[PDB]
Amino acid sequence: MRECISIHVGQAGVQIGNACWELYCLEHGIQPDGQMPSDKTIGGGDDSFNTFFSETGAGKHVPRAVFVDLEPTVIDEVRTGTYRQLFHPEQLITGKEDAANNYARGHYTIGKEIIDLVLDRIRKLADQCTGLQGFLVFHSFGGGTGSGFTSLLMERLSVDYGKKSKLEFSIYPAPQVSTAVVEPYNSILTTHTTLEHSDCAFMVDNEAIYDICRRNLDIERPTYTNLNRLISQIVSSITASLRFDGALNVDLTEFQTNLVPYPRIHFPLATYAPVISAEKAYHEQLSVAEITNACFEPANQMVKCDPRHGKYMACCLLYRGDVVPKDVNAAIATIKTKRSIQFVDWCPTGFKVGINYQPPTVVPGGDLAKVQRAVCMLSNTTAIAEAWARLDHKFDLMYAKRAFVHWYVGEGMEEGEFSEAREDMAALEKDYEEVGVDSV
Amino acid sequence: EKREHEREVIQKAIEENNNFIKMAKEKLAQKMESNKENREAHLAAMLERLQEKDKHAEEVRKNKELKE
Amino acid sequence: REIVHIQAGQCGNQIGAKFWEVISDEHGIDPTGSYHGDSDLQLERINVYYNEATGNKYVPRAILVDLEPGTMDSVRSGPFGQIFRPDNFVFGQSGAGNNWAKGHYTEGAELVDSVLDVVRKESESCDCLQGFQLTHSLGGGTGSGMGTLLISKIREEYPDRIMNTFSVMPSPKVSDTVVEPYNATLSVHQLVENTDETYCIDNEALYDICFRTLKLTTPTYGDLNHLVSATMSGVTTCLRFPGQLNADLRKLAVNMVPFPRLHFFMPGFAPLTLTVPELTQQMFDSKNMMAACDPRHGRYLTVAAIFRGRMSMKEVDEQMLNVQNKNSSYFVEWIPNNVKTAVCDIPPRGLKMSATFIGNSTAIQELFKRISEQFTAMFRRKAFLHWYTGEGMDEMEFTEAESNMNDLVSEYQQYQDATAD
Ligand SMILES: Nc1nc2c(ncn2[C@@H]2O[C@H](COP(=O)(O)OP(=O)(O)OP(=O)(O)O)[C@@H](O)[C@H]2O)c(=O)[nH]1
Ligand SMILES: Nc1nc2c(ncn2[C@@H]2O[C@H](COP(=O)(O)OP(=O)(O)O)[C@@H](O)[C@H]2O)c(=O)[nH]1
Ligand SMILES: [Ca+2]
Ligand SMILES: [Ca+2]
Ligand SMILES: [Cl-]
Ligand SMILES: [Mg+2]
Repeated sequence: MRECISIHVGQAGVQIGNACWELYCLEHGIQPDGQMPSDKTIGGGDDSFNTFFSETGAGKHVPRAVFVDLEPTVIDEVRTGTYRQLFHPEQLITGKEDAANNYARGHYTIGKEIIDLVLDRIRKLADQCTGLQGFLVFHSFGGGTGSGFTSLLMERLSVDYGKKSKLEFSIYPAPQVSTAVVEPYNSILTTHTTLEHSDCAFMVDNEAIYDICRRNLDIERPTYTNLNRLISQIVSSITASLRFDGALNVDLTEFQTNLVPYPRIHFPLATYAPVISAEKAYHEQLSVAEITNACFEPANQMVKCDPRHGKYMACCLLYRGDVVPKDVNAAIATIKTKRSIQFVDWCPTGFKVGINYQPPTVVPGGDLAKVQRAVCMLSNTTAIAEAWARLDHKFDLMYAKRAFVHWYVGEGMEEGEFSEAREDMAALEKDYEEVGVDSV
Repeated sequence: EKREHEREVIQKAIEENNNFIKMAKEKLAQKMESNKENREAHLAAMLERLQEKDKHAEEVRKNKELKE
Repeated sequence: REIVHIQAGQCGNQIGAKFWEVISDEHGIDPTGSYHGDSDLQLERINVYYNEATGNKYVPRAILVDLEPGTMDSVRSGPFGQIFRPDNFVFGQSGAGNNWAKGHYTEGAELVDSVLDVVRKESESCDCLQGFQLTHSLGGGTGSGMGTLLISKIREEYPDRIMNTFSVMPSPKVSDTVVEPYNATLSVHQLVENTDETYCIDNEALYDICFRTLKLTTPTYGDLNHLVSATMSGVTTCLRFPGQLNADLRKLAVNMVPFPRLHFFMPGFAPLTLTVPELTQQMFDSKNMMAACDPRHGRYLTVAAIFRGRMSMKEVDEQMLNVQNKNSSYFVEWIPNNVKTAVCDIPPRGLKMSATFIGNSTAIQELFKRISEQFTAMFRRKAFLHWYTGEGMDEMEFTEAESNMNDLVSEYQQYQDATAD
């Protein structure tokens, strides 16, 4: 009851899934072979962690997850890696030829050859659920599979499961680690096509993660591994309410009610604290007040933008670890009297707080220090439209000359899809302006 | 009258969900069909140009043959 | 995944043999096809260029084509000559007499079907063929004419695969054969329409590098092909080793070709025979380009840079940002983030660090202008035309090839002049 199915699409989605499921296993005491000694109900149960893991009669705890990629080299490392025993082979789906950083190949040319199989395996997972709550879809904006196949899958999922909830974790492109010039094209196309089919999307700016790793962890040149371990910490903070129980634990859907005022305005800004090296953490205990203050420093955001030059429509604090409401309320009181937190006039200015008591875990041999308490803030701020603005500007610069468009037309796309998607993005920027204007 | 309105509200929710599913299905079918057509058209034009090249090569060898 | 390699003509077969020697050394393959390397990184993507046969033997997925037997006999007697599949040698006897029309329409047309049989046999046993790479010269007859004919036929049978060429441009500095501007213009006419990406290996640039930079008074074809082999290993590193960026031909093309006709790349190499700033500065130096064009005479549409060796990735990133910020005028502002950088830990043979540059620059119009000037100087006096009209060709074909290449130059100029505001 209340199961969630995770779908990891493309290289970025699959590798972030790798990090997330390793972290989940560590948080729940699940061994790489799927065994969980503390689970005394064999082959089933309705424990909180069963929202994300099903159970076999042999005692294996299996992720409710599908991994999808159009080429096999990334999922092959899952098939041969540490947690290979965790998954059933049918959960790891690969093609032979990738989408070559081409939305059109991911959505149409190559994607159409594997979409039915992927939907079949997702149906096999859904049939094991007594009360499916929805899907979590991990993907990049920039990759051919991550964009086009994700858009195809989201459309097909809307068809196969109606209004059932679909959440995204979307990797926003950054030049420091980007691999394609056309990533702005792919980003705008997939955002346009997915906008109607996603109920809530958490954007992760690779540049923001990159800078957080460099600045707070003193990693000279962060790799995908560094970025993904940090991203998995944020994802775990977000899904902890679904995977653990508690008396101060507030459900993600209850946060979502506050976070989505209009169906199109469903892009929360996530901020996470603390991100600290073990050398700095040693003998430095960060308090609830310190980490809550850190939630309002832009340098800690998942997406580069300036909330101080925008307006809030929602503010959620998701604490995990040694945290009590008295300290939370004290810190929030301090922050209000000291920070640039301006709400729109049609929304209440309160902060919604949830606390999960189970402390954060870190992957052995990682860069993050083990801390006693952490917090992820989900805020609906008009500032997130800055990311759309940057992406749309790069799009406009290339499309004014029709640069690289022939690669898409050659796969069966028309220029009208480009112009229609760009107009949808312009309307989105307009929506974010309008929601921020005061009432009359 | 209240009961009638309740039935109406739930029927309207069902109708809107079903119409969402229907329009999504139809838009996806239209897009995949139009895309298949466009890509096949591009490949067909490409192969037609290559066949014109073959025809021109035939013509060239003919023109050399009647030069002897 | 799999690439099918074809080498056509004298130049094509010589530079192809050197390419296979170099990358067989890099992947730990000896002349008998046995692996004797020391790093699993050598074998991870070995299937891109090599078939695996019984006894764990590695056989190049290579097809050797010529209209005369000589160069291929010498290939078969070369150091790695026995590594090639014997049935993949397809040769005739007539020769092409440095005549594009003979290569393209008559002699080569007679030979092309037996080449296509081997191409088909190699492709059919591919798990997932990406496409083809062809080595040839544009100045001769077999490489130029029959290579472009082969490109058209292969494209007819594999229209959704990537077609990639390493095309050697003629220069009076290297060859004296007078009909080379005709052969090269006729070849460029075909390449513009039927290839997806073309590395312009300019013999002018190779000569100038060997003479001015390497202090070789009398450079030989060996000296030129040393540069060619180093450049080819550089530009295929991302295809041959595990990596994130430009790891296959289609992703490379998507990153490099903003407009279908503008797919002619200027390669560069450093060092020409130590620190990361020095490597970067030299790799952007005109004197390091394998096409005789000054990039500072045009603007970069797209660039790919490949660093090989053990070095600081932070320093590589810093230096690439440095060159871009300090030379921004030379990068088109309407293609954001048009420079992509890959790093491979495995350096080439004999070097601790190296850098390979692949630029799509509008300055390539200097190469095409040179060829067009030499073409027109002969065509306006109709010199040596009977060699071509005697094979059935029409003068209109020369006029059209000239027009098409002039159009290509004007298109590079249009996008060099294009502005964002
Ligand atoms: N944070 C993070 N970003 C990644 C990771 N892998 C790739 N990316 C980003 O995703 C974008 C590239 O998309 P990919 O996921 O690699 O492409 P794809 O989904 O495999 O689609 P194809 O074109 O078919 O290969 C770039 O912006 C990368 O920076 C990862 O492991 N972590
Ligand atoms: N860099 C390099 N250029 C060559 C080589 N051989 C020929 N070329 C050039 O290629 C042109 C002639 O082409 P060639 O391949 O010999 O004629 P074909 O055998 O009939 O195709 C001339 O411009 C030569 O200078 C070589 O081995 N290396
Ligand atoms: Ca149980
Ligand atoms: Ca010759
Ligand atoms: Cl960690
Ligand atoms: Mg991939």
